[PDB]
Amino acid sequence: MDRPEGSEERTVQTSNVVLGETNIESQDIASKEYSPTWDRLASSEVSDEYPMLTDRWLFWKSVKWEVNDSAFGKMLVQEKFPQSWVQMDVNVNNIPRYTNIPNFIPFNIHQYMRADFEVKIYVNPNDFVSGWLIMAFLYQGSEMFDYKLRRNPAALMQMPHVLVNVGAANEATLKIPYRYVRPFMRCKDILRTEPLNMGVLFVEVLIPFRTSAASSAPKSLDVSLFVKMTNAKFTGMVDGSIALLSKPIALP
Amino acid sequence: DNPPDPTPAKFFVPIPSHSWAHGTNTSEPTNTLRLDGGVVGVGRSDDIGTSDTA
Repeated sequence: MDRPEGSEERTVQTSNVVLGETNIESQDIASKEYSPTWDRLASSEVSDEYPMLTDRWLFWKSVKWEVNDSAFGKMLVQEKFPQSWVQMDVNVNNIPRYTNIPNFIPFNIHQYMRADFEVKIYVNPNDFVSGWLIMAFLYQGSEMFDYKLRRNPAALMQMPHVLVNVGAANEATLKIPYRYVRPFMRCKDILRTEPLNMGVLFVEVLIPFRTSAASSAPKSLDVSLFVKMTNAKFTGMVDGSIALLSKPIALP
Repeated sequence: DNPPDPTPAKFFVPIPSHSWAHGTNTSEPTNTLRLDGGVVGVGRSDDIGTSDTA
């Protein structure tokens, strides 16, 4: 801090959201970015795009991690993705609903979709705590015959990931191009596969979080996650109530 | 006409199969299970990158 206000912050505006970032990010891309071409072969109806709705960034979770519980490779986030982000809004019975959130409003009226994602993670420690986090993404990880051996952070160091150093307190951005076994994903439970299950997003604890022995120091720290879609195309307009959502299955 | 073809008969050494070791820089005679016959491969685009194995 040398100015009256601390310093010059940097701004990342998309649609009507604006995200301040004071540090140099840490970026990676889960595979090569491309322009979809065979997706026109799958559906005769025009694919609808909602750039004002879906391009917008969205706050997803806040996960709390404490000094007393940081192993090596303790999972803060282990989620089917985008399934967990899109179905984040639950009613009293924990049944998701695509109606409230304006990014997810088109998932309500369509059957199939396709889009690229960008997950961005934020940690705001003070200067005197030191740790380290890894956030990696595994394409259709849940369907893999050994999915539960790949959760060690030694395995995540290989799949596309970002690192968040808590001593430096940087941002991190993980771009995820759409890749899947079929040119679209289902938005609801139809034709009886889970909806919108493209992979698994992990957040592990690469180096455990450490603070000073002083009593008033923070023993905890927050992690926040923002997500946004990019080339989102929806197809197959139906009624909102023609299909149902059931409460999601969790990973082991 | 049915002219005779007296050209000598060549030698040839029978073996049960092709090379088990070769992986590159060659052709492989094989019986493909296709309706088509010919050098044929599955289609691609940018949706499907090239092989990443380098």
